Amino acid sequence: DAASDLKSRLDKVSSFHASFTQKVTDGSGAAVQEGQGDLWVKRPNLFNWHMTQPDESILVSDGKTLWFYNPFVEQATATWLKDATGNTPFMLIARNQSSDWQQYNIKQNGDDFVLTPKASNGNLKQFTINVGRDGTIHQFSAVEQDDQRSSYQLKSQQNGAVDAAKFTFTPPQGVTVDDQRKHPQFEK
Ligand SMILES: CCCCCCCCCCCCCCCC(=O)N[C@H](CSC[C@H](COC(=O)CCCCCCCCCCCCCCC)OC(=O)CCCCCCCCCCCCCCC)C(N)=O
Repeated sequence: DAASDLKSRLDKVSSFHASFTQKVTDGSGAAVQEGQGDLWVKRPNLFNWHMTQPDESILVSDGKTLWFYNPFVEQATATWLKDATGNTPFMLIARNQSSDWQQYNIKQNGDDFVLTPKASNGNLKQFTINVGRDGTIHQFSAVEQDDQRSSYQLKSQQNGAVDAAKFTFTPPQGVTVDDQRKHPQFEK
């Protein structure tokens, strides 16, 4: 079925580097943003996403901490990865328990798959992925409630082209750090 076919394809890949092009389209049909950069990924939950143009930004997951680094304003935020990837198909990679796949209705047209959550209250209501029978990922998208779609076209996929340093982040000299992992709050 679509689910088994999609899992069988993604199962072929463990790590890669790829370059990406991003297109954000609003439901109006206007492409409201375009960008490019590099992605390194390593199972189960490690990634380094670096948007180089137009507005530089770095997301690094060591599998527990997600760092967001804006080099333009020299600000880095440390968050828990689990707080950013919840209610997405991230768990299909990071955990890959059979019942995780059962959260989504998955439909196939060739190398194109569409994942629709069955019982989510989240903002993301659709995912798409184009992945060849060899596990090469060509495209991915996510759709928000207002129909804003964030789409990624991957090129130059190279499996195994990652080192462990890509998945570690130490704030550079002079970078302001907001560590949201660590003043207690009074409530009515
Ligand atoms: C499909 C089958 C299973 C694959 C599942 C992958 C799920 C990816 C979700 C990533 C979580 C988002 C973290 C950003 C925080 C955020 O800002 N949240 C919300 C965002 S709301 C709007 C939108 C929504 O965000 C996105 O969907 C980003 C998509 C970009 C990734 C495209 C490459 C595809 C790679 C798939 C690889 C499979 C692995 C194969 C084997 C290794 O935001 C954006 O597009 C901008 C943010 C881009 C930053 C993405 C970098 C994460 C790449 C993670 C890929 C690693 C996958 C597993 C690791 C082994 C918010 N702002 O509230």
